[PDB]
Amino acid sequence: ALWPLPLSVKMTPNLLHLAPENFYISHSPNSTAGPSCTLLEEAFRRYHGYIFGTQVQQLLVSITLQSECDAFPNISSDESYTLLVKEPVAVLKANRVWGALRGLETFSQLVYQDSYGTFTINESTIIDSPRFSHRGILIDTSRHYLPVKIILKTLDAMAFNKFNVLHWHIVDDQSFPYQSITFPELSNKGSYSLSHVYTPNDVRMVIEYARLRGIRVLPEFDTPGHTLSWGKGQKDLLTPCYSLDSFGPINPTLNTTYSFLTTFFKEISEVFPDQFIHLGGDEVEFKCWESNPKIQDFMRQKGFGTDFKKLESFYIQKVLDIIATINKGSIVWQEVFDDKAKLAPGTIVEVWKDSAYPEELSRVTASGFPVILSAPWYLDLISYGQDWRKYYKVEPLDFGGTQKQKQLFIGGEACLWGEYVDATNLTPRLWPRASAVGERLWSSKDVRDMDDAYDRLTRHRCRMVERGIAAQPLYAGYCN
Amino acid sequence: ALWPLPLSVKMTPNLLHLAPENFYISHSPNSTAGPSCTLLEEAFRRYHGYIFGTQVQQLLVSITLQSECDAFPNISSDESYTLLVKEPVAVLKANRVWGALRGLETFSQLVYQDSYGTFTINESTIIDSPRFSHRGILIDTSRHYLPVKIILKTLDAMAFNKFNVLHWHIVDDQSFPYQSITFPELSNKGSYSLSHVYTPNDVRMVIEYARLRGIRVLPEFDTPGHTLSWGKGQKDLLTPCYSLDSFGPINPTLNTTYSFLTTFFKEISEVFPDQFIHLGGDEVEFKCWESNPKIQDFMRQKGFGTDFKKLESFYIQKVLDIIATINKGSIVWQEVFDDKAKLAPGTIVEVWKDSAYPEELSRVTASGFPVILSAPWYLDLISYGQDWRKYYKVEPLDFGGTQKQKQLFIGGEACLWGEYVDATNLTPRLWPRASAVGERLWSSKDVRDMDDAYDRLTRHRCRMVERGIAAQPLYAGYCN
Ligand SMILES: *[C@@H]1O[C@H](CO)[C@@H](O[C@@H]2O[C@H](CO)[C@@H](O)[C@H](O)[C@H]2NC(C)=O)[C@H](O)[C@H]1NC(C)=O
Ligand SMILES: *[C@@H]1O[C@H](CO)[C@@H](O[C@@H]2O[C@H](CO)[C@@H](O)[C@H](O)[C@H]2NC(C)=O)[C@H](O)[C@H]1NC(C)=O
Ligand SMILES: CC(=O)N[C@H]1NC[C@H](CO)[C@H](O)[C@@H]1O
Ligand SMILES: CC(=O)N[C@H]1NC[C@H](CO)[C@H](O)[C@@H]1O
Repeated sequence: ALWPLPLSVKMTPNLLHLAPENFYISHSPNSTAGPSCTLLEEAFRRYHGYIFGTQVQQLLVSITLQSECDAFPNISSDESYTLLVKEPVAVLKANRVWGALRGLETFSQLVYQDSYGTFTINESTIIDSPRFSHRGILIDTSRHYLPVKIILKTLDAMAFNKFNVLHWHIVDDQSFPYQSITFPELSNKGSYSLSHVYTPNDVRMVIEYARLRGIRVLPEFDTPGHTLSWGKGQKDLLTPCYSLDSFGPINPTLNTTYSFLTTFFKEISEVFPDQFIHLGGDEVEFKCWESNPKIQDFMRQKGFGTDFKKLESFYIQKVLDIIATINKGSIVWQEVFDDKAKLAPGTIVEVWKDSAYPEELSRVTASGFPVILSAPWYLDLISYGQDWRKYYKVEPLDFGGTQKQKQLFIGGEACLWGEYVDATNLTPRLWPRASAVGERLWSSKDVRDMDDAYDRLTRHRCRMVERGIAAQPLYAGYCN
Repeated sequence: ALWPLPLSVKMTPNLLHLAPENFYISHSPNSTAGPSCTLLEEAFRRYHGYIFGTQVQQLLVSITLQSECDAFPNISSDESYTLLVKEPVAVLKANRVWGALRGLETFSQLVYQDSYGTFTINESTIIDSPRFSHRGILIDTSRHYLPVKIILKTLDAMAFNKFNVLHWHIVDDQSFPYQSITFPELSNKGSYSLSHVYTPNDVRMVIEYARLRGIRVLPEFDTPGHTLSWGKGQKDLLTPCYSLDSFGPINPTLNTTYSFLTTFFKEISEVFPDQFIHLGGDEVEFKCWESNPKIQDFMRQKGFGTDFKKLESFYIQKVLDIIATINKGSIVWQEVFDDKAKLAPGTIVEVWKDSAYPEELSRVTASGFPVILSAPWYLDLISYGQDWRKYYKVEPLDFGGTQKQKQLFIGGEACLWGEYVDATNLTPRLWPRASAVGERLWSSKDVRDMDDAYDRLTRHRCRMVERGIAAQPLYAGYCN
């Protein structure tokens, strides 16, 4: 009942037992980590609880290289491990802490209770490492505020599924819950209410809780579109519309805009330790810019004519430069690439439009840019039946291109946009549909047997329910 | 913020206040009901909690006719009431207890807290009665078992929405959780497990909890198809298949079948006090009957040829006769009608197939039968976005027919089939999508303004959340 299915699993028929109050998870004497390693100590304790809730007496955890116990994970973090289940001492070996975390999850999925309640595990050898290094979940806390507790629950479910990136789409048009220290008015005026806000301490808590599970927190502060809430607190930032709505995208002709964004993103570079910041750039509406006389004047001032993609490009290039100056990397939705913005090498492009996405993947990678796929995994787009199968059947590298282009494909994300999602329905909608994407992103390309996937996923889903994650059914049946 | 919108609402600008520990709901001196009326006493207490959780000091409740306080509701129950909100004593007047229950819900929807927390209500006069008398929710406890507590929660949400029928699709192919007293093996062998069973006391609890809210419990024991679980405990009931699956529909050639069904339905007539029993009759598969030599012999014995609709008709007519003999009424899915079964006058037909349903409604009613519509309200068939609007826009009487035929349309049901639904996701999936159907079935035909519906429904949904029903969002926003 392994999910995702490990790269290599070899088992024997020899059954071994475990005794809950005489089973300890501890550091191997040769490990680079010890009791000082909070991340491993906390993992040992919570996995002991998950496991239980001829005798294998102990699980020894050996970290081989500098452990990275006090660091934040990044795109290059080594999540490989091996697990040797035998008596009297099983061994989990990993280059780094990140792999040991993954291996503790796998170990917990191997232990089961027989018909008489006896805790049991098969002698086995597992070798495992992920197919892709970027394995994300997008949550949207603007369309609806999500209490910190459900973000923490989502992070727990992510760990059970070996997801390693929380793409936090923190702000958008409808609300601005991010409490900024340098700009207090953004949240004071842009939040749904003063109790629908993420304080600096809420953000640190999420980041740290994520870190303890090997999960990166990727912040998205989408501009120049998707910024209506920003205008409440930052005066003169948005373009006033002459006519359809009242305010449009951020005004890219003003120096106060770039001055504001410089101070703002500098704060973000300090709050969020991840190497990458997602700058957004999706669905920018030009009508408001088109209808504005001052923008029209700016357009002719540098020969952009009536091509507002050049103005969007001009804007996004200035933001990308601000990010590079503060030594962070940038991620961008595909529109930025499609509208001909000049992107510096290393800029990641997230391909989200479902129309000819394989052809988009070829173009991005042929231009030399790293790419992330979310297009066929828009989990907010619900439908009747077993749609997990359609997410599962995606083979992300089925696009035209050389091996060099295929090496630029670094992973993907399951996206849960928030228009129709809040605390009442997030979890059942997310899980186990996102588990399908999790396996496609972790396991080998040839892991695609549908019957076996259904068998393992129904049990994995029951395991999620047992651990307090209200994952919905795949089909008729029951748990226990 | 009324939902469903009452027939007639007239308000003044005069605001009146309420004091939580000096506001009592009590029986008017002329009422036919008093302290002995458990149904009203319990309603007074729970509505006091819902309300609070120049002064109107008291809400007097006057029942005009024999109250029916100790009875079960039926299709003809009078749910009309008037509500006069004034100082110092507001008055709720109703012919029967059923209307007072509806009026207590409406009264609770009129009370609100101003910006300073002051409990407030407008002086007003409401006259109200339902457009249709059958307003149902179908739950499916076979595809997944539902704990009694979530059935009780569903009944609470039903009351908030003025639904009055719980269509309990209790058994089906996948499991038989109904614990039968006369046939203990049905559940012992057919349930998912022994802890996934509705005991006689569970069933009484549901029925009584429903009664206290003016809700009828309509049991469905679907035959001859949808009976795989029945065969585990009742040997020789199902037809053995020669070849696609193992067992097919109930065997209608054996006297042991009708003997079993006679004893079985007699027990059902005693357990479920509602006048109607839903006999099902949907999706009967003939291949198994076609492949069976003994059935083939029976087919030629009375000249049915190769027309298995005649065998289905023969079977269903014998069951309908068993129900009539025990003095209950029958409800049947449309297939029974479409396949030319001879139905006695009074048999209700439930139109569920989405293909040309208006033409089905004309045929059924032209044949003189009462009809219930569920076709466009299959809430298990989820999709992206505001699908509440499509359920809301249905005008059920838009079919061809005379006024006599239109008087045979007695109501409808929102159906939540269970293939993909259990305790983890039932409530958010059900509510507030079912609220759309609730208004269409309660309120006037001309109540269709979409903007006003969205305004009242987002607030009604927030009210459901406040009362512990985890109803999902309609769109971006927040509650409180
Ligand atoms: C883990 O160990 C068990 C017990 O040996 C394996 O189970 C059985 O396999 C044997 C022979 O392969 C059969 O004779 C038994 O009927 C199986 N079950 C029982 C009750 O012992 C199981 O296959 C092992 N897991 C794997 C995948 O290697
Ligand atoms: C219930 O009473 C209130 C208070 O009188 C009504 O509210 C206002 O309507 C008056 C005139 O119609 C306006 O001057 C106010 O601006 C409104 N609000 C406030 C703050 O008083 C309300 O309309 C009444 N409800 C209905 C539908 O009759
Ligand atoms: C990058 C992106 O996806 N932008 C938007 N596109 C549609 C989504 C709903 O499916 C959300 O509205 C989201 O904000
Ligand atoms: C009357 C009826 O609806 N029969 C079936 N039809 C399809 C449903 C799923 O949408 C359920 O399987 C249900 O049992």
